[PDB]
Amino acid sequence: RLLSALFSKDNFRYLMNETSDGLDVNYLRIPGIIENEKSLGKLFSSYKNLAIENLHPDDRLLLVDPSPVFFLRRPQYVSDG
Amino acid sequence: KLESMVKSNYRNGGLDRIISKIDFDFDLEL
Amino acid sequence: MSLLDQDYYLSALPEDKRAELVTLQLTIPLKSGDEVVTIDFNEDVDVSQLCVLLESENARPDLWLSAAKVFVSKGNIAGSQEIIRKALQSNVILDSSASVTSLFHNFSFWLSLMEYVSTNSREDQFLEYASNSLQASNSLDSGLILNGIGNGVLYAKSRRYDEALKEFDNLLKKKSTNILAILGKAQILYKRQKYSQALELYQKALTINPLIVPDPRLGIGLCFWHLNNKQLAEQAWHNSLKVHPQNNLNTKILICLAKFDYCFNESKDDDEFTALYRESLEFLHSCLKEDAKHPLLLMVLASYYFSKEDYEKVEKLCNLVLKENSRNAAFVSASHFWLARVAYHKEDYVQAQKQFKQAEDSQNSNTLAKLGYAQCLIARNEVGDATIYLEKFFKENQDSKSSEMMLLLGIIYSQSGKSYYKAIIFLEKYVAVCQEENYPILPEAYLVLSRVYENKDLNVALDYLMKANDILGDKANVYVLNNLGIYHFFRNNVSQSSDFFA
Repeated sequence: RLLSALFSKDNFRYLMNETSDGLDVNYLRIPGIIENEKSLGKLFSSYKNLAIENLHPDDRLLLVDPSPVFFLRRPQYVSDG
Repeated sequence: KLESMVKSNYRNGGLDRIISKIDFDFDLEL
Repeated sequence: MSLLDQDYYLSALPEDKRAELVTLQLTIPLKSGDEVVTIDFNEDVDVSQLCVLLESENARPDLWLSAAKVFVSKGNIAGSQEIIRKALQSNVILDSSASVTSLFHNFSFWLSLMEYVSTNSREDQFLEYASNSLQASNSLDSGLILNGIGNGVLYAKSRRYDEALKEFDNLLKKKSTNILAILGKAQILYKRQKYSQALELYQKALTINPLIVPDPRLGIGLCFWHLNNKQLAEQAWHNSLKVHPQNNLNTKILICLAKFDYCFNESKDDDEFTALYRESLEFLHSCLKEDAKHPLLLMVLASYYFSKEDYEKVEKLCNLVLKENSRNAAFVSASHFWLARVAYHKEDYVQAQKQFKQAEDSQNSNTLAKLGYAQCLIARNEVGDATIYLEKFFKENQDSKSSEMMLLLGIIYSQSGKSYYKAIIFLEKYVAVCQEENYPILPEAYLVLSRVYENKDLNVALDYLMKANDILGDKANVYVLNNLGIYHFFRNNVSQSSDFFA
């Protein structure tokens, strides 16, 4: 039972190494990246219309740092007047 | 009291008996 | 709120990227002129006939490569290779520039990569084929960044991580919007155990493309597992499954593993533990109804069936996994560990120790195998040998939180007697680890600590004995009460000593 408790503590820690099958990257996987020779550039420029706002709120919640404040302006050079 | 409530048989080492009390039928090839 | 699915990011994208990118029908102009032919990939498209028709009509190479990509989606890697070869035999590519031939060489490179990936075998042969195709592509057209990406992937497969990282640095110099470069860099960083550094790349790729394959959320969940935020990992994996409900059973496997871990480490009562464990078993079985030969699923089920005293079926599954996935050393280690655990009931101490050693040699990260090896050494009365092995493991892994290892070290040193100071250190470390883990502290460690402190500090020994008695409650024994009474007698606590003696 001591080894059973040790297994429960460890569970399946070192068994996730094989589960890295999702890390492999292949060009042909994307459906629309290849239909034209420049479809890669089109899709890279297709998401320029999108931004963080267009992301789903739940997917935005997945963006966790490992809000603007009114008193931090972005610097300018010409000012106004 | 949740810190003391969580302490039970599986933490004490009776986990294997608990799994033995859980019965399930699989479609095993072997 | 807005539904989180594939259709969400479909509607987010313009309709040009919605329907055209997923067309299953290919339009091919004919050589006769304005005549065209439309062939739906839903039907059984023959590779040879389609290639012959394309060669006769001399269609644009885009159609050839799109058909190759679709046949890749169909799994016809041989068919896609035939398409690429006959396209190289076609008049269009022969009369086109070397750029088209280089692009088709890179497509054949991707075909070799997929052939290796789908089998996880014949790695050298497919790697050489891919290298030759990529070298031909680079010679024909060296300005294509896809050739650089292929070079980096080739370096990663051969574990030439520095060269691949340099290639991705060059790609970042070219442009920072390259999603594939980000994915490759993050994969290398994860391979180099740079979980956080790969995590920023994962987040950037996900923000740039939520519909990119491979899924960044898999890496994000892996990082959350590395950062202990496994709840967010499970949530992101659920979102990925919503986006990718097909050909992504690995996400379901990870979800089942996370559920099992939560059941093990969070169940507040036996009934809740049973409910969660059975729910995890049912989900694992439901995933198994799709694939019944996945080695990791068999290895996971081996734990349950070992707990069910079904050692024979555990042996069957372990041997089957060893026969299939002997390439993966971790599965060999797990099977050896489970065989040793089974033989422990048979008390094949020599055989179990040999199996534990083989498990350690297969995968050194298996601490449980080494602990079983030490336990088998104890079984064979090898007190000194077990002590030497344990000291070696502790000195190599002083940062490892193996509480039971430290408890065993303390017990061994207490039996030795002269090493009482290491015994105190190890028992205190075990106590601290158990308190941090909210696990029941063994009163035997308290008794050993009190026995050691008898010759050093009667106060600390008495305090530890009181703590052990409080843990025991009604489980107090005659020796504990007698020692408490003697402690109070030496403390001149006549009343308390008399009460303990009574």
